[PDB]
Amino acid sequence: CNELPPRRNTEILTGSWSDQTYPEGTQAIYKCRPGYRSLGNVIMVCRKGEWVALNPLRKCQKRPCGHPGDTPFGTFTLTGGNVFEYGVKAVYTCNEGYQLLGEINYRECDTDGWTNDIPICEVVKCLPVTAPENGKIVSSAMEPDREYHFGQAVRFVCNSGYKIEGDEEMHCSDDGFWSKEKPKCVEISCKSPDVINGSPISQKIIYKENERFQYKCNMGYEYSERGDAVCTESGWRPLPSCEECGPPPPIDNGDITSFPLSVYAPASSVEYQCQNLYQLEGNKRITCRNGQWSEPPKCLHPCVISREIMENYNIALRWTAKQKLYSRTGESVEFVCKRGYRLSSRSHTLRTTCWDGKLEYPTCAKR
Amino acid sequence: DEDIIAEENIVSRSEFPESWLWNVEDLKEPPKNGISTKLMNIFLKDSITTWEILAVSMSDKKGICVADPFEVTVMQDFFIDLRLPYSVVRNEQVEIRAVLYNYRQNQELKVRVELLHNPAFCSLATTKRRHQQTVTIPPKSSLSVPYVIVPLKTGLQEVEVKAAVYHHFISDGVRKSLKVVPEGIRMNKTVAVRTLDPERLGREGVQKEDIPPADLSDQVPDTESETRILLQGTPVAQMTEDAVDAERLKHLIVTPSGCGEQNMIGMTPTVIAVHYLDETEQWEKFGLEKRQGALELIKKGYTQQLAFRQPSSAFAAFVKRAPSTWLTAYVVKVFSLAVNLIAIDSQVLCGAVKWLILEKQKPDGVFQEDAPVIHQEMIGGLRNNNEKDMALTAFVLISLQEAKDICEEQVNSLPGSITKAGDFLEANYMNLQRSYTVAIAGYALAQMGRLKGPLLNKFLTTAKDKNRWEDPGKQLYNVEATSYALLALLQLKDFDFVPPVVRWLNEQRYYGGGYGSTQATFMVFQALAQYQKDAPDHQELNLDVSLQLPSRSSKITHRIHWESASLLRSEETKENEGFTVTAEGKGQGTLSVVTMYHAKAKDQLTCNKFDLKVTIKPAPETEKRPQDAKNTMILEICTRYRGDQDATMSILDISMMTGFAPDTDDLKQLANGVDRYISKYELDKAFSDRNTLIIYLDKVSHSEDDCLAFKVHQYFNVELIQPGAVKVYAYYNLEESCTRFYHPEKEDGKLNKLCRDELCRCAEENCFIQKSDDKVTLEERLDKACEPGVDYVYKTRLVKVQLSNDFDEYIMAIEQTIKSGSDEVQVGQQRTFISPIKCREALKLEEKKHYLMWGLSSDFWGEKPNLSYIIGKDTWVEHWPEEDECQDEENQKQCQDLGAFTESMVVFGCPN
Amino acid sequence: SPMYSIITPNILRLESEETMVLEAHDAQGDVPVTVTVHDFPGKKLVLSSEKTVLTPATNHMGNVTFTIPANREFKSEKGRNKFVTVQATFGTQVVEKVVLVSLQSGYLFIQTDKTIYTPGSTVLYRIFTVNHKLLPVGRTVMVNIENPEGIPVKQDSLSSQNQLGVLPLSWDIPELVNMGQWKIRAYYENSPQQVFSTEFEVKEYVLPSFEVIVEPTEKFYYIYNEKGLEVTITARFLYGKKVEGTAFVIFGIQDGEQRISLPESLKRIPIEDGSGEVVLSRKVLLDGVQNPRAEDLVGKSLYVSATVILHSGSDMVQAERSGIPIVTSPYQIHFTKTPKYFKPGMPFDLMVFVTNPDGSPAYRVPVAVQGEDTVQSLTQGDGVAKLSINTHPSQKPLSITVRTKKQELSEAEQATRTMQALPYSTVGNSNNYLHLSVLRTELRPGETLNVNFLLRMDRAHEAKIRYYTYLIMNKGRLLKAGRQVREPGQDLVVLPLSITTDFIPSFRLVAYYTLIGASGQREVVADSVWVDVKDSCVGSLVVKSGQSEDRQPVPGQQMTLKIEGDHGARVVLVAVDKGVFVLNKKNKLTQSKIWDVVEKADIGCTPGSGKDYAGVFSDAGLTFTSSSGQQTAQRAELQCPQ
Ligand SMILES: *[C@@H]1O[C@H](CO)[C@@H](O[C@@H]2O[C@H](CO)[C@@H](O)[C@H](O)[C@H]2NC(C)=O)[C@H](O)[C@H]1NC(C)=O
Repeated sequence: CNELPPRRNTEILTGSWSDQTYPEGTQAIYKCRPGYRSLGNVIMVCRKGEWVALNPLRKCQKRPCGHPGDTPFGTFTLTGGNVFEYGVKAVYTCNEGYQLLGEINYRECDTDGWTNDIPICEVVKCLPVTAPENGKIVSSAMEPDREYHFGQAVRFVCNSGYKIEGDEEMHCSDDGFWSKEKPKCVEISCKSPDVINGSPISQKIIYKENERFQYKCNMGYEYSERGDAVCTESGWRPLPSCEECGPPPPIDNGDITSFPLSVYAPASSVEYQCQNLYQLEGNKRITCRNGQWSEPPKCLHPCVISREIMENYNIALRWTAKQKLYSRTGESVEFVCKRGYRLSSRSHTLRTTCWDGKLEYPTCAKR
Repeated sequence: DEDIIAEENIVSRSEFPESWLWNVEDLKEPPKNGISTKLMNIFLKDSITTWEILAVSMSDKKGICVADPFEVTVMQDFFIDLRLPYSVVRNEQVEIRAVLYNYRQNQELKVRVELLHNPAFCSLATTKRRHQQTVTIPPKSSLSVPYVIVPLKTGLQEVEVKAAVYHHFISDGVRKSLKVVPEGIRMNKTVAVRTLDPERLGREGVQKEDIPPADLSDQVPDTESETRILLQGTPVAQMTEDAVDAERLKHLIVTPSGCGEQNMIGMTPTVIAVHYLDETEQWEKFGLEKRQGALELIKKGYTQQLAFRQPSSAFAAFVKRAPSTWLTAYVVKVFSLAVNLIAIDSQVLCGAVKWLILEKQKPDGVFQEDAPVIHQEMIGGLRNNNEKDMALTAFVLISLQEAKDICEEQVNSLPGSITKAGDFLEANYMNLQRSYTVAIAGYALAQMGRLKGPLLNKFLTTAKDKNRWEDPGKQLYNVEATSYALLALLQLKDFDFVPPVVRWLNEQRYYGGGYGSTQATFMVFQALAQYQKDAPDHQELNLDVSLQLPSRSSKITHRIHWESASLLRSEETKENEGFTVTAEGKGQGTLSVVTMYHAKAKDQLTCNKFDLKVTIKPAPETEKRPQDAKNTMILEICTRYRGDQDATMSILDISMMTGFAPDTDDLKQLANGVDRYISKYELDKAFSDRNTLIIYLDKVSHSEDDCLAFKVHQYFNVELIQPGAVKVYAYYNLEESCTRFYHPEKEDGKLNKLCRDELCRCAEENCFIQKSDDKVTLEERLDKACEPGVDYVYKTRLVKVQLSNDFDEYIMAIEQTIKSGSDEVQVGQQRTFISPIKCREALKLEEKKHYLMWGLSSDFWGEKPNLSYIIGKDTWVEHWPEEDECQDEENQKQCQDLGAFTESMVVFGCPN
Repeated sequence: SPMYSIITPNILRLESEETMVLEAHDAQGDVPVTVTVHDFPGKKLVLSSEKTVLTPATNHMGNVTFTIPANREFKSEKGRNKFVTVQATFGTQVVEKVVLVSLQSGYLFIQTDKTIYTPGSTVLYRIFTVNHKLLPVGRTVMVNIENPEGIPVKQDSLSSQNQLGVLPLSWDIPELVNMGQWKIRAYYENSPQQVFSTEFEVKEYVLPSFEVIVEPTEKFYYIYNEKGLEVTITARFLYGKKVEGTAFVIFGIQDGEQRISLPESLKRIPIEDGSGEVVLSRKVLLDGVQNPRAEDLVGKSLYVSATVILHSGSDMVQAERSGIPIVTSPYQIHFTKTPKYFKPGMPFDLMVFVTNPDGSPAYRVPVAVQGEDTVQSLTQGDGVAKLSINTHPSQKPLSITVRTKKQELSEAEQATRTMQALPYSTVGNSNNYLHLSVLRTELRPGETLNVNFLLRMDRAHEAKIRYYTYLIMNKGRLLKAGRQVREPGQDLVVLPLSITTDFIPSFRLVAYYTLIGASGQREVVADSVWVDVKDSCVGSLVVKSGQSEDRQPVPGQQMTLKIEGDHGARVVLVAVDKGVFVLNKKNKLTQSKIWDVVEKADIGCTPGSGKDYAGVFSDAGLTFTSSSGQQTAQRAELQCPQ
């Protein structure tokens, strides 16, 4: 032959090859280029006037890379082929809820082996959550402010006297953010109920916890089981149901003789009554004149005569009915010195009159 | 090599998962007759077996469906089955088997199999030479290739075997891992068991437990241990007293009838019964349907009581009778406790309250009964004339505070009146004598929070035996009094005094009903119903337990809560340390410190149930040109069962030495009767590729050794002959077995290794550095002995040769220190050079002769008092001619080179 | 004259859609109905409130569908049962009933990737979250990992939302771990009393290279069979090819928990082409036990142990086959499918359930009643035969004895069982009975079953019966309710019931009629029957080859998998080596086990009928309550009675 053996596409030369023309029978050994495999060396031979192939069957095939290996919480797919040969690319993808750590997501079968390392999938994580004001976190699993991961659910429960405001439960969602917003704990409060076929008895509109709401039913309707509602963190339990000038001012030691109502309008009137033995001063009936109530009366204070105070003054009741005696405003009480006592220096009378809770006790200073 | 795939181009199979393909796919394709087909591409693993694929679908409209298993077998024509045990013991010589399978129909295969070298193992495979064998596997057949290895270091180590066939493009590789385990036996010691209770056993609310480090006296050298700190919570149910049985209340359901007083006497048991069964939730045993009628009766009683409501919003036994204070107050009481059951009119309740304040309350503040009730048995403890003012005030006051939340909006004088009543009870509370009055006034004042100081003290000291407020008279008065006191203790939150009171009440077995039970029926069930309400279901558990290890930078904390009290909280530490545990909070727990380690074993580790002796001897006589082959030896195997009786059917698993095969005639003679059996499959196999053998025994004696023997011929020749092995066991248990090795040279078939304590190094490398002294120059000697690796270069004289059964010792005198390293040996001192017996003939070291020896620092073996040298693969050993020998012309080259070597090393040394 | 009646399931479940049927018999015009559900006994909350109108065009029969929210209030002090008050109001009349409540939110199914695991590996498991209709739902589930001792070692609280009812989780097994049966325990957050479990064994092992199957010729051993117990040993590699070797077989007798090995029965046989045979002779069996009376061995079982060794001697596999009953009869008769109450004078139907000693159904087995050779039926594919007898009008207890009449079998080996049925007590001894009969045949979705309503009563009020009210119970909830028009004079009417996929696995049909008869008393007569349906998936899911069958896979080779299932369905997969199953094949998730859990959570407790008309409703999981006062007793048992 009058040349060198042609440089094949998948083979390489091994000899020096410095001469120009080569005699007959010379064997040209072709080495298997990197990333290829064969049973032996592919040998070429020059005869007549061309470089023939002594081993037509022996050929260099693509080198087999091993199984690229599966990573936890992730699958892979093959690119540019269907066999683990030299020149393919195994692209990895993490499962739902798992994010890739690093920047290399492929493995390329090269002449030496699989390029880079097997990718690693980490579970996405949500920011830690703090306990809301006037509330706690009953759920989760221990550890104050530990980073939650995909899936874990969190529940919120307020303390006593507070009700929740917002979504009750949540969970670490797919994008590493919580599924719902952080709620709030507001003091338990209730509005005035709109009772159907009824009218409210009470005056107050805003209610706190465990406060009861009294109501009456319109004519033709009656109470459905219960006759009142209670303010709870969930609302009015049970719910009110009927099935088929302002209030007068308060006075000390007394009330009105009728059930109070909400509005009176001009020309209305109410009567007052004092507690037992208390004495009333003023007009016993008040009247609404031009959106204002007339002057309500007052209850004068009666005097209580205790044996404890009479013993200190060495005095006793003349007509012994106890040990204790009450005297209304204006009533007079007659005392006598105990046996062996005299009217004392700072006394003048044994008969004194009670005036709005003030009674002058006589003293006896022992003769 | 010709016509075979090179070793470096074979990628061994390594993916052998027991389970895989844990994937999720959705069927989104356009349905065809309701079925949507999805073609899914999968990558098979390296295992050669059958996979069972199970499918489960979840549809919005169809639900869950578990498909039938779909089996997919994966196979090859030619493959390696590398049979590895789960674990092996460090430094113990074991044999593994690689079984080569050829499943081609009509093509035999010439195969070359190689065991890759691994520094963590000891085998004939080294870094320098390979371990190959060329076998022929007939079609539709298999062949077993034994490899003998010795695990050197613990942990997850790797075994890799490759194979390639001649004249074909067919290769396979297997790379598996096994666990190497310390020699000792798995042990654990219970270091500490401590009870955690900060509120009970701790100082200032914190409890510190000091844990001592574990004993670890019998710990196997060079083995690790793990100490576990196990925290758990102790949940404690707090013993709520048992509620009164529902059957014992069947009689309290009474139809109310009569007049102003007889109606309330019949209404009392029913109202309080529903109130109790409602709270204790016992309508299940009583009868759910019955509760409806029970309500109608309460309504009935209420409606009938409205008929006696005088226009003054008061109440009396009869419409003409003067209004009674106590009766009106009691109607308020009952009606206030029944608002949660039926429809109670506010005007009725609040009107009665406004009446009592304005008409029967004096200035001082005390209630007066101006018309005593006609039934004096419905008032209970108030009959006892003493301290009527204090008692009646307390009664009426309690009815007011119970109807506060309902009649505080309508009645405006209520708070002031409650306050006035409270003043009188406060002022003359300490001058009480009757236990009953102290009890009823105590609950009237505890509702306001005005029962403190000496008053609270008198309330507590008036209770005889700390569990009952008892006063001479009827027992019903005492039951009422103790009920009031229990309601007061439930108001004062004094749960330390409540259990004794409640227990005494339940022991009375008083279920209400009867002549004059009114007060005693209402009060005892109101107090018990409130007791089951305030009763708190479990003792609070909230433990904060913080560990403190010296080897940890921060603090490991654990929050033991009630909802997760039983969760075992484990924290592991590899160092055997003493540490401090600090617990704080309410509740109880348990701490268990348990340290796992490796303990030396007195008891025999191998051959516990069988004795096995294996001998290999040169066979005598020998004939001429028949037989089977040349070089013949005799294998003798003697076994005895270590039991009380004979062993049953047993197995002899014999692996040949590389190049040997049993004699057919001897096997046919053993197989005939004599309680032995060798299958025809074995007897039919040719002389070639019969390197494994199984002799079946019908029984083996326990009294003495049962011995057999047969001749083995060498058909193949190899430079390195691998030891064969024999493994005896009983058919019913493979674990209780014994394995012995045989090698004609090497006694006890063991490979060459140097062991001390528990660290063994391989000694199956080249005997020394063999080269051809002509090819060696002065530069060659200078370049090698100047390498940084070479630690010592000595001119020595062999003083004495101590021959031993395992390793030969060469006592050398350091004549000259050409280069010194770690060992600071002086001229004149002696050092011992150790070497394997296989090398004794190859070294030919004679006494009174001299040698140039240099070696690595890795060839040291001992401790400074007895520091010895190992003649390894990198140990230069050249004979040094004597001065009279250097005058000769044959030794001229070596003498000139050696003299120059010494001079250059001494004067110039290594350039660097 | 108008009578108002409500029917609601015996037990009401939370977060599940429950139906309530409303009827206004003998009424005219439109009847406004408002149904409210309150808690018991406080009536604190209105759990539901729906409205409807009963018009004559709908025969004064309507339904109200409601779902009760799982409030955190319905959680007691633990232990007591929770109840609700169901209150239906028609015009002036109000009818209320107290119904038991179950806390069960639905079902949880756990699937572990394997059945046994080595220390160090990770356990991958999925939790399927459905409701009582097996439809995927989104709720919060609590998971607990538990060691063999019982101590929980890992808690968690996750959500099933946006997961299509499948929740993939994992737990790492430490290297140092306690061997034995571990458990996973999950429960819905709302229902902590219903805890679903799956076990997985932890053990040190290696996968075998072949499988050994020990299968006796018969599934039992006849005590007087002189041949003895003949056993076939089948060994084959995990990749299909057969096994050549030697097998050591040994027999033993098991009595309860006492095992007695038989040393004399040990045999060594050649395994040629993967198969061998070894017989335990009757003589050796009798000599091993120290009792000459062979009759005493009946009731005990046999176990077989076989050890196979390859010719290479590199692998060994031990396998066992236990639980082989020593019996005197090849069959076993069960009355677990036949109602235990009859209607005097009417034909009584029996559902005989014949099984093999191992519990499997027996196909084509002749059964007959003693003294009535004419009443001889044949078992179906499920081993269920139908036997109809004729009852005389009487109050005497009907005692039935069924025997097998398999020809070619002696009378000493024929199986026998004895049952008893009680008379259906009638309202005021009026002798008014109703009898429902159904063609006994494996029923499949997509067919039609003819339900025969047969009436028996005096002619003084037979014309008054103008319609029947029929109800269907499936999966423990009311599936369908309707009317069956009956003309005066007709004794038998036929109901064409269309069977769809919503009836799997079985349903109860309970029908009743009401009238004013005899002494002007309001009377209700009822009757129920249980019908089995072919257990299967609602849809379908098949996995097959997505390539040419001739092509065998190769280690590492890409392959195509053809998956054909329901449109839109999310399918979860797993590939497991069959070697794993050779060591442990328990707790494997199948479809038969799903329907097993469903059928075990049923609120019905009887095959059919009851002692009275109230017993019929209660035993079929229903509560009836009329305005006139005829109502069923309360139910305070979540679980059926013994
Ligand atoms: C480690 O601690 C355990 C405590 O759980 C000890 O108990 C052993 O465990 C086996 C269970 O296989 C029990 O039957 C015995 O109580 C113990 N067996 C032995 C051989 O001691 C034991 O000290 C350690 N566990 C093991 C498996 O050795």
